[PDB]
Amino acid sequence: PLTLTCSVRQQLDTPWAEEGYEIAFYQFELPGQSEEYAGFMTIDEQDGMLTVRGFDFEHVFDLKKGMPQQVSKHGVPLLASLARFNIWRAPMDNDMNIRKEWEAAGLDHAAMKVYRSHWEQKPDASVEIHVDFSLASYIFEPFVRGNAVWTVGVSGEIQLKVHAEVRENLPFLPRFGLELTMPKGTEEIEYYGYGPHESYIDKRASVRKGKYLLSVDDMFENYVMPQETGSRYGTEWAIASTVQGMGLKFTAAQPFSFQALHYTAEDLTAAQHTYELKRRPETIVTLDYQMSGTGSGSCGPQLAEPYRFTEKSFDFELTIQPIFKEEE
Amino acid sequence: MELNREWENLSCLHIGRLPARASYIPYESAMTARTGKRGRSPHVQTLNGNWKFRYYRSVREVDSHFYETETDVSGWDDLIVPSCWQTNGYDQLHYTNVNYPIPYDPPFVPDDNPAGTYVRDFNLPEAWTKKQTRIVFEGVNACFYLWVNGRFVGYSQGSRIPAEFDLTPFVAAGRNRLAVLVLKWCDGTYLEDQDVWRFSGIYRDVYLLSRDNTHIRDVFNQPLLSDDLSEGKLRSEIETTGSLTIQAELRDPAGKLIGQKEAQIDGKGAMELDVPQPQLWNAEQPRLYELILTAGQEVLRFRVGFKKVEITDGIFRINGRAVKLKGVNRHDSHPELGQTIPVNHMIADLKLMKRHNINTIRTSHYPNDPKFLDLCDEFGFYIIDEADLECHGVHKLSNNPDWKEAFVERAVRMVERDKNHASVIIWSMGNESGYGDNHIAMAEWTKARDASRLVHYEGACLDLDSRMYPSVKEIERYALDENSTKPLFLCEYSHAMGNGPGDLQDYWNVIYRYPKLMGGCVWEWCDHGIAAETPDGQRYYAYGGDFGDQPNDRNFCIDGLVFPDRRPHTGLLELKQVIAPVLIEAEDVAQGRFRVLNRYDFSNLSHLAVSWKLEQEGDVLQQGRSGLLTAAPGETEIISLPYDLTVAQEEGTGPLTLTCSVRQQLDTPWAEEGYEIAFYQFELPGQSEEYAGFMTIDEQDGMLTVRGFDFEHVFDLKKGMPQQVSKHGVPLLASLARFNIWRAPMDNDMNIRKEWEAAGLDHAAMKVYRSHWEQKPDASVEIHVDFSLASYIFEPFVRGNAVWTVGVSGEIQLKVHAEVRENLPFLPRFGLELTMPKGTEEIEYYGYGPHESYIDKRASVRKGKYLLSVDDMFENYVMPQETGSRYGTEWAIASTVQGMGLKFTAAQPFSFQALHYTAEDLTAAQHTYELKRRPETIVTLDYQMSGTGSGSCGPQLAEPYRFTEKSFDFELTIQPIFKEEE
Repeated sequence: PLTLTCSVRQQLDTPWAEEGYEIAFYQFELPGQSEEYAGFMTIDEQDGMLTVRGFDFEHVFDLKKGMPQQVSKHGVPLLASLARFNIWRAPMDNDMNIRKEWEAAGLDHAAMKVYRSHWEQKPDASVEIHVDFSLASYIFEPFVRGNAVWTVGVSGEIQLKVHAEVRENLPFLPRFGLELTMPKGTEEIEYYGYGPHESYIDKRASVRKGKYLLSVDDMFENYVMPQETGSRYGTEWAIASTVQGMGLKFTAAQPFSFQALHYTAEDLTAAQHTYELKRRPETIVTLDYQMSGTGSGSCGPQLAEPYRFTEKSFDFELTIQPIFKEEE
Repeated sequence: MELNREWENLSCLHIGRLPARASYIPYESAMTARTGKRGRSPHVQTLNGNWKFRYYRSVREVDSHFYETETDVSGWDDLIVPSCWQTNGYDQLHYTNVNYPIPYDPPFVPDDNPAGTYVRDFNLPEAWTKKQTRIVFEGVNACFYLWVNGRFVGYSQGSRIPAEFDLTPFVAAGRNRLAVLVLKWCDGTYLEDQDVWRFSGIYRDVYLLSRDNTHIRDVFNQPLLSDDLSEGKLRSEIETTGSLTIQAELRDPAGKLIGQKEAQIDGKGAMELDVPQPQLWNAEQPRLYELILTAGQEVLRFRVGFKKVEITDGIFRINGRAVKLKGVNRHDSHPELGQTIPVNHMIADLKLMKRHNINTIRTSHYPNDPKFLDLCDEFGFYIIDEADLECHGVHKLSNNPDWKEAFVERAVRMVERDKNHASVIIWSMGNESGYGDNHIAMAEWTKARDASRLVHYEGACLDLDSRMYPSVKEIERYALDENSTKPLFLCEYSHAMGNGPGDLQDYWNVIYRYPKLMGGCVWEWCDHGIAAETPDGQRYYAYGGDFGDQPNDRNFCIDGLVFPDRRPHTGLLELKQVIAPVLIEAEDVAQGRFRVLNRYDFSNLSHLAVSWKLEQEGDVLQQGRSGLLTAAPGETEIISLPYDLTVAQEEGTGPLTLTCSVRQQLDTPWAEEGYEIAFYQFELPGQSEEYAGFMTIDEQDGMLTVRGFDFEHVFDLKKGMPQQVSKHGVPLLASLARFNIWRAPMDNDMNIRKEWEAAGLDHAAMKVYRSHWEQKPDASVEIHVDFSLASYIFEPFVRGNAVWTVGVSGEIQLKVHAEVRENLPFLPRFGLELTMPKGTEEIEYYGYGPHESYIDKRASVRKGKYLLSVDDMFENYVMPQETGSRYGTEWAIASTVQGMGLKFTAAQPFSFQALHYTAEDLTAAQHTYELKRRPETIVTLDYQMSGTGSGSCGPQLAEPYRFTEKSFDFELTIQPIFKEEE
């Protein structure tokens, strides 16, 4: 698919702007290995840790929590700690009314309960892991009940297919996504999608589609009251890597929401001023299915119905690939 | 052959290393080959990543069986390859200039020779032991050994050139083992005495190739343009290892088949092919053909450019036209990774060079990574490719005949690697300060091998003549002579050490008007300062001598045109205006007609236009834009601008200023639509006896207090200076004024600073001989002071007399006549220094800006009315020095944010400076974190001020640019002002 961009640019120097300054933009869409590496696949399990080695990778899953713990590629570690599912964001200033229902319902901090875990090996040296899980906090009925299928192939890709239902008497969730933690030194972000700045389901009129390259410190927008920031709606693919280009690549079936920061969501929630934010050495990457928009609910109407995350049965379909970006 | 000291031998340069070839990757199809990503090929396996590493302070204490297959490497460290280990916590950083940092005892290196051991396992498939397997190291500092599965396979030496080995007798299917020993110093260190930081390790890429048993071993492509550049022939000399049926096809830049051929080559043979009407390569239209070779399972992709480089009558020519090369020198240097350079960090440098009118790059003192030249083929740059040889000696290894095979192979391995690149125009035989018998062998081998390119060697069958740092008089002596049969190339001119290059317009004013002058290369692109933390958390850039390293050549490493985080200095903007490819000059400017000269070599001006603007004192009257420009290369166009002098001149009756800016029209890959290339400016010629009764004067203890209608001024009669200046009760001076003749010395003032400090100009005081005040018969106050400037051992420097005058409105006029001593070199400055209180933060001036300018560095500034802050006047260099001065200021106001301050005028335009740092604070500081910001604002009003120059290396400061004048008048006027109502 091809993309045409038409930008309305002026021609003379105004007292406030120069010659080639842009007033508006409009975009338009235009329609237009042979059984050699399956023998290096080895699998073992000790103390619930499923280790899968291949030709040039090594991946360690925790079977009793249903999450990957270590991802390697040519010996390089690519995760710093255990992955999780996340349903909490730092509340915005347009979320002053819905935050009382979120905190009263106990969505402030939830944990994960694994009912059953089971792994196999398909007849092409491919590994499948089936997990039945539930998201719950410590007083109430569980929020999300679902099941996930992790899949490791002969090249080292990690595919996730989670089907989840959510409880019927719950207002609407802030997000639903997979949170990973990549080690120290991951500093470049390169993504194909809408940019070069933040965009949401309802605040997306100023961004345009393209291929952008920036740093993790430039993803962040330092507000006076610290809150949720830096998320890019409708991302097609994204790579988070070091400055030499050793990292991970994320794709999906339909375009997802993408975030990369040096701050976790609880750090942005607990902070009240700009100097209270302590910068972490790691890089927190989040891959959201959907995410509820901003709105203008500080004073006036609430968030609109097509802009909320009011959906109680969904599929996710994420794909993670280790990559050395300079030679792929 | 385990550790027989091959690294001190000179008769063992390698063991088992394959001979040198060109640069290619075997792919599987033409679709994969057009991507450029070599990891997608099934015949290539990378070995970058995480290896097991152990560091030793000496080669003595290395274990003797680390290379064996069943050793435990689990307690070792883990290091990411590629990386230099001086930036990873190992041995301390070290910068050295042209001196060897080892005892000069060839071929011996010290006994404490640091070492590193690398261990990595890998797998290998079943269909890989049926073919040939090679390993390729793109770069390893100094020398290295190699072991595969506990068996010795190779030794190599040579730090900036790849090395390839044969692994077919050594590998097996399944798990394998690789072990490398890397040393810091070998006998090739005597040939690598580059003025750069000294790094070590495996710093470039490492991979494995799987080439079949009969494969294309070497390819040399030759464009064979005719005598009138009208017929093309691609001659592809292919050197195989046996009998190969080879397919070949050629395509234009648009993607259309123009040739196709099959051959049967049995070891060495060519495949000629015809191109009827060729599209030529140059730096501004980089058009590239595509060649695909197919043999067996392998597909090779090459990118071909058709060009011809020659010298005809002492005139350097590319593609028939006479070309002047406008370039910079470049080291591979990253402030956090050393000599490990990623791809985007190269693309950023190339975009920033290309948007500053640069078309040439000289790879300074070693060849770079093979994909930098792949990028330079695409963006468009002329490449002068130097060899890895810098035997600064001092002796004479160049004349020692048992060093000859070391000298020759460093050219053979370079020329064979980079011979199919369409951007390389000149082979250079390295930095030469000595004519020797070993450099001419390199030149003779290179000229016998490749005749399509010119051969450069500095010490001087020569092609071109080269000079490092001439004077501007020397090259115009060379140009007018008749015994000059070769063109002159400025090798490393205009050292940019410190506060920008001086006298840069002077070189190009005589390069442009003369033939026999083919241009040149400015010293450095970047500052080499390495990123360092302090124990307080205010991270800075450090230079040499900050790590306990011996010897220290401290600030000799900075000397660049950009900051280490790739921010431009003011020296790029000077160069950008000087080498701009469009000239505009006057053609009876009263009507509005202008000559536009095209200085491109191959491009017309159809992508440019001129935006013009009439203004008076920074306020715009009329503006417009021309249609388009049309001039062919080398030709002159006449344009006419529709402005009207009848309406404009009858507004305020002042001098008018026209500004014409050459702005482009389409988006380049490096710049947007309205981006500006050049600018040119042109001059156009076009209270009743009520407040004299409030004037009161008194004197107590030598303090002369003068009150008026709405002011109060306190002078100190025993020092001849104003102490307090008030306006509506607001204090405007913080302390006593003085005269100042000292500036913080620049980096181009390394030689004159010893005479300044030896003569005692570092700190002088003031001696008042006689003071006398009056009151004129219009209630005006005059103060006459006879003074002298002197330091504490010698004869006084300046003797003069000053007349201060206070009027009925509150103006302070100064008229000082001064003579200076006859046996004094030349003063840094002469001016009046004031100190204004806390809160003075706005500067607003009418003059040249918006950045710094001097008597010799002023080509990038333009006249206008500027408004900024005192923190933006300052340019934070790595070595703190004099900065922020604006030459040729007409008036200036320094005030608070509400506009309560002082206004400064003069008879003729002065120099103006405003900082939060005094000159002694900038002199005493050595790093950026040592500068403590003062609350006050130091304002300085200079009469003249000596320029920058380029006296760090080369000629000294020119005579019209020095402050050599021994009798002058100053004529300053100071006015208290409330700016919002005046």
